[PDB]
Amino acid sequence: ELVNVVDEKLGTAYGEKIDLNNTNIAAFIQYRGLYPTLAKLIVKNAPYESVEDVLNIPGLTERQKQILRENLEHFTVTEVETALVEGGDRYNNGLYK
Amino acid sequence: QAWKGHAVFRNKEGEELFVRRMPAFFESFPVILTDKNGVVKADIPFRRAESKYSFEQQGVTVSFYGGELNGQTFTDPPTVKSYARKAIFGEIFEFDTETLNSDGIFRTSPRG
Amino acid sequence: LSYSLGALSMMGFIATCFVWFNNTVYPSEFYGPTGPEASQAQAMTFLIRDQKLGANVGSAQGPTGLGKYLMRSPTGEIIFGGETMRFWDFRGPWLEPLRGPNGLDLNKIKNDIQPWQERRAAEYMTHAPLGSLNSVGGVATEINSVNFVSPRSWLATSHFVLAFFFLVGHLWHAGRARAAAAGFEKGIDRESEPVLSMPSLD
Amino acid sequence: MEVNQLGLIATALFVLVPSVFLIILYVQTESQQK
Amino acid sequence: MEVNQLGLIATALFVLVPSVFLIILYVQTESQQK
Amino acid sequence: TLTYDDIVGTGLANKCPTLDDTARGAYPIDSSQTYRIARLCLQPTTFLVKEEPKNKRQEAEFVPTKLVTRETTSLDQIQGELKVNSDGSLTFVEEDGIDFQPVTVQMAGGERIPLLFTVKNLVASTQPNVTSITTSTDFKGEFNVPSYRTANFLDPKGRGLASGYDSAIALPQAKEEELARANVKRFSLTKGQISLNVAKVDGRTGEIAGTFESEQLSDDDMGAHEPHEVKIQGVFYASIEPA
Amino acid sequence: IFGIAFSNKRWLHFFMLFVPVTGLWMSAIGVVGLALNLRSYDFISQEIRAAEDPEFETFYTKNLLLNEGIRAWMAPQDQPHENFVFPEEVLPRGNAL
Amino acid sequence: MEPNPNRQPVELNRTSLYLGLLLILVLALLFSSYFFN
Amino acid sequence: AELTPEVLTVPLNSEGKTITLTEKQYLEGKRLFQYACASCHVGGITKTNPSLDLRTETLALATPPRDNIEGLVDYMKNPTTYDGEQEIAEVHPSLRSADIFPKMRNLTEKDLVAIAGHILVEPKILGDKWGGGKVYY
Amino acid sequence: METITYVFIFACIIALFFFAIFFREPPRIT
Amino acid sequence: ANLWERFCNWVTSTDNRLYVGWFGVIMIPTLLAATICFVIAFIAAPPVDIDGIREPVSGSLLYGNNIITGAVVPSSNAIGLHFYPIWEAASLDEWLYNGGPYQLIIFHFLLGASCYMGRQWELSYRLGMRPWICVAYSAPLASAFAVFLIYPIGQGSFSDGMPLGISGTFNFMIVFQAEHNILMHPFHQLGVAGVFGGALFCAMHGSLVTSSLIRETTETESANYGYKFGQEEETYNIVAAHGYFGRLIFQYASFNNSRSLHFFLAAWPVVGVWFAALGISTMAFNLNGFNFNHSVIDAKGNVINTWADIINRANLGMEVMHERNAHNFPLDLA
Amino acid sequence: LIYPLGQSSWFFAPSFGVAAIFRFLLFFQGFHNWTLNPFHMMGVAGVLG
Ligand code: CLA
Ligand code: CLA
Ligand code: CLA
Ligand code: CLA
Ligand code: CLA
Ligand SMILES: CC(C)=CCC/C(C)=C/CC/C(C)=C/CC/C(C)=C/CC/C(C)=C/CC/C(C)=C/CC/C(C)=C/CC/C(C)=C/CC/C(C)=C/CC1=CC(=O)C(C)=C(C)C1=O
Ligand SMILES: CC(C)=CCC/C(C)=C/CC/C(C)=C/CC/C(C)=C/CC/C(C)=C/CC/C(C)=C/CC/C(C)=C/CC/C(C)=C/CC/C(C)=C/CC1=CC(=O)C(C)=C(C)C1=O
Ligand SMILES: CCCCCCCCCCCCCCCC(=O)OC[C@H](CO[C@@H]1O[C@H](CS(=O)(=O)O)[C@@H](O)[C@H](O)[C@H]1O)OC(=O)CCCCCCCCCCCCCCC
Ligand SMILES: CCCCCCCCCCCCCCCC(=O)OC[C@H](COP(=O)(O)OC[C@@H](O)CO)OC(=O)CCCCCCCCCCCCCCC
Ligand code: OEX
Ligand SMILES: [Ca+2]
Ligand SMILES: [Ca+2]
Ligand SMILES: [Cl-]
Ligand SMILES: [Cl-]
Ligand SMILES: [Cl-]
Repeated sequence: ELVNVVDEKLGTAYGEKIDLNNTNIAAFIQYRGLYPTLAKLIVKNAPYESVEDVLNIPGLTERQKQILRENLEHFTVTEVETALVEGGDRYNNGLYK
Repeated sequence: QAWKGHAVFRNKEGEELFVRRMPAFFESFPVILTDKNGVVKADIPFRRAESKYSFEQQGVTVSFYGGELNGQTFTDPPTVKSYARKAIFGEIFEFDTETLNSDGIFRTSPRG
Repeated sequence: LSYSLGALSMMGFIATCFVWFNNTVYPSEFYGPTGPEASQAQAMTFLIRDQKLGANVGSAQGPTGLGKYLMRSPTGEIIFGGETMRFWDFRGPWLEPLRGPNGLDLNKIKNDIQPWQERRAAEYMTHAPLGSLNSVGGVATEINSVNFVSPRSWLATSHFVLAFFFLVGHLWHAGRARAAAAGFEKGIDRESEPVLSMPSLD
Repeated sequence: MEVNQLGLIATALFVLVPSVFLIILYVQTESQQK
Repeated sequence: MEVNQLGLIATALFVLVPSVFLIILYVQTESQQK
Repeated sequence: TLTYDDIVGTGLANKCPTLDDTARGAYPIDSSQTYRIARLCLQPTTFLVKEEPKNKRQEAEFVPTKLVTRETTSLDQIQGELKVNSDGSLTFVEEDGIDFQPVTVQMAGGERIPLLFTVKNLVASTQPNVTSITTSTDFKGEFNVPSYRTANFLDPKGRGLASGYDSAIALPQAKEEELARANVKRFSLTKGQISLNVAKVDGRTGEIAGTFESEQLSDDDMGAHEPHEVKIQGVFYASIEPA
Repeated sequence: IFGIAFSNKRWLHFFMLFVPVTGLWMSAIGVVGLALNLRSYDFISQEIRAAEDPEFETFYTKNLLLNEGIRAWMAPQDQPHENFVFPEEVLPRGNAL
Repeated sequence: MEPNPNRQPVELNRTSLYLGLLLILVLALLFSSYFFN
Repeated sequence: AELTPEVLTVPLNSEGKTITLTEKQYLEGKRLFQYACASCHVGGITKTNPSLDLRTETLALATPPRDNIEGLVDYMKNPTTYDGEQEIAEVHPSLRSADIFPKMRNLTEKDLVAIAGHILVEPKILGDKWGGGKVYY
Repeated sequence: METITYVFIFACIIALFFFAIFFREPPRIT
Repeated sequence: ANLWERFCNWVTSTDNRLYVGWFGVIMIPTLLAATICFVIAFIAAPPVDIDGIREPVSGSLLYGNNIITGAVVPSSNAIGLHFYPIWEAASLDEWLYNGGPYQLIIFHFLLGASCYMGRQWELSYRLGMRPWICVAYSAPLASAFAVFLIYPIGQGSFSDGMPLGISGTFNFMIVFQAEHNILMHPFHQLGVAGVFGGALFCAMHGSLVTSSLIRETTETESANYGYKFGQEEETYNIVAAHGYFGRLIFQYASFNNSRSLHFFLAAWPVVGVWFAALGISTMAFNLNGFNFNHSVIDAKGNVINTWADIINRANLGMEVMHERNAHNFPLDLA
Repeated sequence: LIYPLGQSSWFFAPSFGVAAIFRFLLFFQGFHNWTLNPFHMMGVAGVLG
């Protein structure tokens, strides 16, 4: 029984929040302070077993940690989807305006 | 062969949604569902990366009243989508496509 | 006159190609980027953007299977990807520092791109020689806002039109010069119609 | 390919019927007295 | 019925080709000077 | 020393560097030192495709093919960590580079076989106790083979995985079931295997060259058909460095 | 030059009437069909093949993609009485553009 | 060109047309069942 | 509909203060935006980075906030990334980089205010078209 | 069968060109 | 006469059923090569990777096309403007994959058709004619150059040349509209005036000459038998024709001079089509149709759409959908 | 006349205007695939011919 994995993912938290394991990097522009500095660090250090693990990225400033804490409610994690992370698609998913 | 019954679409909040019907001009037409006031509530997206109205996100269901499917409700996105695709054509019917090796493409009537 | 019209026509078409492709005797500083240049500059711009965001631009596979940012030419040189694959023969001062023996060098791309290169690529990408007859800059579906048609477009189009009509003038005058020299430019002599003394074709 | 199975006869008669009409007329013109 | 899908054009051409040959010959005989 | 202008349009840009016949030395590995491959290059010379078994179910053979996509096949500028393991084996962990090429080869009779020729995420290891890299060293390992097309790719009827229609819109009232395999795009991810056979070593420069053989699946057209098994053979070059 | 030539001036001039006049009359017949949406829109054999075979592509299938773009992108402003609202996510687009 | 003296007119009278058409039609009527099979 | 004083009334700062631009300032703002910015920012998008637009809601969530005259005027002197983390004058037109972006050389403080006012007023007129791209053309 | 049909019609047209050129009724001045 | 002298006499002979001539010495082999390759490719060529993205497009009859869908497909975008003769490919199989037949065909064709034009001058000279029929033919010829050579040059690839096929032609037109708004370009508008007007004047001239044919026949025969090839007397009454048309409109809007009339008949379509050709050849360098997108604005600044803006929406549909897997970056710059 | 009479209303007839007529051409392409129609193709041959 054949499934479109992207459509299916839209019915998970991936369709509701920024998925630190899958979402394209431009999504971090949605919230104050995340783009591009933290966005880059998050994508680079993915995947994460839980949202809070984002706080464990090396080199972070205290300011950066606090911004991350204030924005955990906007994050989720789901299993890595090959279709969303191949092709360097997390950095450029072929969508502009 | 038979009317499947009238499809009623609902989102997770239980609001009735209405599939936008295909006008005659269009060989193909998107699948867009609105509330009773014409506000968009669900669709079948083309690009998925910034989708906000997918049937998966909105928990769209379909229940049938009358016809062969009377009393039945479907909640699985593939099936709900399938019926939404047919609802753009209006009322939904079961067809025998085997007897004539029908190809699935609309033809005009003797009126046309 | 006809010989000179032929010559000027040839020169006109050459000048058209000169201003369209050449960025040495037509410096892009003065004339704007060439069509090839601006397309390459776009690929460069987004390579820089996405690499800053953490993309590994060498290993990034595009939707077709070809590299999204970088791929090979038919002889193997590393070149920008997407539609600009056609423009891989482009050469320009802002791009060349990234070029190695085998084409675009990934280590240079990763480490050596200078802010002046980013600026130049962004400038050229956004001054591509596309625009309307009323000088609305950009693609044909772009909204009114930017008053721009590249000097390269003005100079190429004008000189193509001129070269073309000069080829026509060449044919007109060469054919007339022949006929006048032979003595039949005013029409066929009714009492000496050449075809009437020729055998039938069948 | 799943073509219309009447396309072959349709095309063949479309060519042959008028072509034959013309050949009949041509040949009987030629055979008239010079 | 599962008939041979070339039977129709085979029968049509079988009839039409030689019939047309004869019609051509007949009509150009009639048009000859008497 | 050759420049871009010397090389451009010759075909040389798709070739890996070679080492001359005198390069039969040994490159010492200090197990206290960390190492990298600064440049790994793979130049395929032959693509072989396993014929689909007629139904005899004997051994289907790998047969020759004709390359149709020109001199665009080599993997190069690849870099990664070269770990020294506790048993003295070396493990290459591919990090980055031009580590894939779409390639189309053509079978006798015309069938075209596209593949993503790749060493993406290569993890390759030598035999234990490699105190020096010599002409007896070999690397064996596996890599990832992602879908030949990525998720945005649209078929000729506009259907795709992350974009596109989800149905055959030109057949508005066809029964969907028979078309599910074409309508529902799937993204493949499989494993490949590669052997690197060192034939030449420059002890002084850290450069090695040899032959490789890799095995991987070809394109499956986003799940529309079965992939073929491909065997790729060619030459390689690598520069080892302390790092 | 060309292999054939006019030899009859009356025929030549009649033909000059016949050709453009017949052309225009033919185009009119097609438009009468279009009044009823009775189009030459598709080749059915093409569609059956392309639906089953995602590697089969012709200039015919390419032009239909263009048509689908035209329809979706122009209809809301071109047909205002329909009150079309097509969310960004439903609009047919290729990569990037 | 100088004309070819070997040319002859060709004829098919009405009776022969009728006989010929009969032959062809009856043959078709006979063979058609086998063509359709 | 008219270009009223209310349409022309935009936030001066983050502290609730507004400024009412004159019709002439609005015209100057359009002109100067076209002159210095539209090559990349036509219609409120950004050609060299479409992820970031000039929509008011987007500017509000920028760091420091850019949805007011002061924020925008400061951006034009000392542009930053969206999180305020790096200064990008070397790759983005600004007064600080007027040496490498020569069109910025003749821009006065008054000019910057006019450009800032254009960026804030235009979406009040154009709605989704501003920063919308081709979808809304 | 379709391909055969298309090529057959094309081939007839090419043959027609040959006859229309080399076996035309010759134009004659009266 | 020596052999060379004899050969020259035959080549330039006014007595050959088809004129050869020196232009013909180049035209004959080049047109034959183009024709033969085209026919074989149209029937039997395998799919071609037109857009260089390893997405082969089937053009040939045997590979699932009919007369309407079939084409010889343009060479690969990976090739661009590179010269790709058979001998540059490692094999015929590679040559075919990359669209080599397209280049072989269009280059031989353009050479051959240019020689066809020269040959028209050449024969006119041998027959003691005035020389400018070839100048009329320069209009369609220039148009062929525009779509097969100049447009590819401007855009940097023969993959953007017009395909050799009916549906491929329509593809070229639709994409051209998206990228240049050709309909809104005055040179294409002059082209339309050229061909609509050409057809109008063709029908007009046909009808007026036919209307004034001098009675030379009976009702049981074609009036065409009323004219004999080579007769000295004109076959219609131009005075009656002018008498008619001058009253249809008004006296001075009608031609009473046949030379002037026939010159007008030549000039109108030829000049219009020259502008059509120049439209394509200048949009080749992206000087595009008029752009009135959002030209009309109300007192507040609301956009008030015009028909230009509706055109724009159609163009956007074409733009976003064309070559749906070929673009990675936001702007289509060639 | 006939075209809009077969459609929903006069709205879909061509509007009398240069750009409006161009819109009508592009509408016929996107909605009717009118280039594919052999009656239009014969029209083209008669006009160009
Ligand atoms: C090589 C010739 C050439 C080129 C490339 C340019 C280029 C340019 N000019 Mg210059 N100019 C020229 C000759 C040229 N000009 C001539 C001859 C004059 C005297 C009238 C001028 C006086 C002039 C002024 C006053 C201005 C320009 C400006 C400009 C710019 C904008 C042009 C525009 O908007 O066009 C609009 C397009 C047209 C008017 C359409 C022209 C179409 C013609 C009529 C078709 C020709 C066809 C053919 C030759 C006729 C043959 C007929 C056939 C039957 C035989 C552009 C950079 C403007 C600018 O920006 O300056 C800074 C400006 O203000 N030009
Ligand atoms: C409306 C008519 C028109 C106009 C306005 C132009 C205008 C132009 N053309 Mg075009 N041209 C035309 C018609 C026209 N052309 C026609 C009908 C043809 C034949 C088809 C051409 C063929 C043509 C070609 C081939 C070229 C141009 C080019 C140009 C540009 C430069 C002209 C130049 O410098 O000449 C050259 C000047 C002369 C021949 C006069 C003598 C100049 C002397 C030698 C200069 C000495 C300078 C030196 C540094 C002195 C220093 C002293 C030292 C001791 C200190 C200019 C925009 C050029 C270009 O930009 O194309 C894109 C170019 O290459 N034209
Ligand atoms: C090769 C390019 C090409 C060519 C040669 C044609 C040719 C044609 N097209 Mg096609 N078209 C094309 C490409 C082309 N098309 C493409 C790519 C598309 C996209 C699908 C279309 C879409 C299209 C549409 C939608 C239509 C055509 C139509 C036509 C026909 C128009 C006939 C005509 O003159 O009407 C012009 C009008 C008339 C002849 C009516 C009478 C006009 C009177 C006499 C005018 C009197 C004027 C008066 C004196 C006052 C003037 C005042 C002044 C101020 C203006 C003709 C067969 C039309 C057709 O098929 O109609 C049946 C049509 O509706 N085309
Ligand atoms: C009139 C005869 C004729 C001509 C002009 C051409 C021309 C062409 N052929 Mg074709 N061909 C022909 C007959 C011809 N062919 C025949 C009979 C066959 C069957 C065997 C072929 C089979 C064939 C194949 C298989 C291919 C071609 C290809 C080509 C192209 C490149 C040729 C080349 O590289 O030569 C190089 C030669 C020169 C540069 C000549 C230089 C020597 C002279 C003496 C100097 C002066 C010439 C100079 C340029 C100026 C011209 C003079 C002018 C001013 C009057 C070109 C379009 C290739 C192709 O189409 O690529 C896409 C290709 O693959 N041809
Ligand atoms: C479309 C191209 C074209 C055509 C059809 C003509 C046609 C004509 N020319 Mg012109 N000519 C042209 C372009 C052209 N010319 C150009 C660009 C120039 C400038 C160099 C000239 C210079 C010129 C001179 C000096 C003379 C003519 C003359 C003539 C006339 C007499 C025949 C002759 O001698 O031809 C000569 C033909 C040419 C010079 C070029 C023809 C080009 C076509 C495309 C054929 C190419 C064939 C080539 C061998 C193929 C290359 C293959 C390649 C792969 C190697 C005739 C009207 C003569 C005349 O009587 O004038 C009053 C004459 O003396 N022409
Ligand atoms: C391998 C395979 C299968 C290859 C094939 C692939 C392929 C794509 C094939 C193309 C298929 C194809 C032909 C498609 C087109 C089909 C199509 C649209 C057909 C239109 C059919 C039709 C009935 C249309 C109706 C309108 C109509 C009647 C059009 C007719 C147009 C027409 C024939 C115009 C004339 C053209 C022409 C070249 C005339 C030359 C006349 C001539 C000799 C003039 C010279 C001349 C002038 C003088 O002034 C004088 C004084 C003299 C003396 C003189 O001589
Ligand atoms: C109820 C009431 C009030 C009733 C009152 C009615 C009444 C009695 C009115 C009288 C008062 C009155 C006159 C009022 C006028 C009102 C008025 C102004 C109405 C406007 C009508 C109107 C829209 C007119 C538009 C003008 C018009 C028809 C323009 C088109 C004509 C035009 C531009 C022609 C030029 C084109 C041109 C160059 C043609 C030549 C090319 C051509 C045809 C070549 C063929 C050719 C030509 C030959 O030449 C000959 C020889 C031969 C061989 C030949 O091949
Ligand atoms: C306010 C603007 C400022 C001004 C700027 C100037 C701009 C340049 C204008 C161009 C000048 C044109 C000169 C024309 C001369 C000429 O043709 O003479 C040749 C003959 C002479 O007329 C014939 O003249 C004969 C006498 S004689 O030959 O002149 O001696 C006579 O016998 C005969 O009856 C008579 O018909 O003209 C004609 O045959 C009739 C006129 C035909 C129209 C010619 C134009 C070409 C077609 C239009 C182009 C198409 C455009 C539309 C695109 C589809
Ligand atoms: C360099 C050498 C180039 C040779 C190329 C071959 C050219 C072929 C020319 C056409 C020959 C067939 C003519 C038959 C018909 C024929 O024999 O015509 C001969 C006829 C002679 O006219 P007359 O004035 O002599 O006859 C009048 C009296 O007989 C009245 O009945 O010419 C015309 O009618 C001209 C108008 C028709 C022009 C038709 C041109 C069509 C072009 C071909 C389009 C089809 C393309 C299909 C592609 C698949
Ligand atoms: O290839 Mn054919 O079309 Ca001239 O634009 Mn860019 O490239 Mn592609 O897109 Mn749009
Ligand atoms: Ca079936
Ligand atoms: Ca070894
Ligand atoms: Cl691109
Ligand atoms: Cl957004
Ligand atoms: Cl396309």
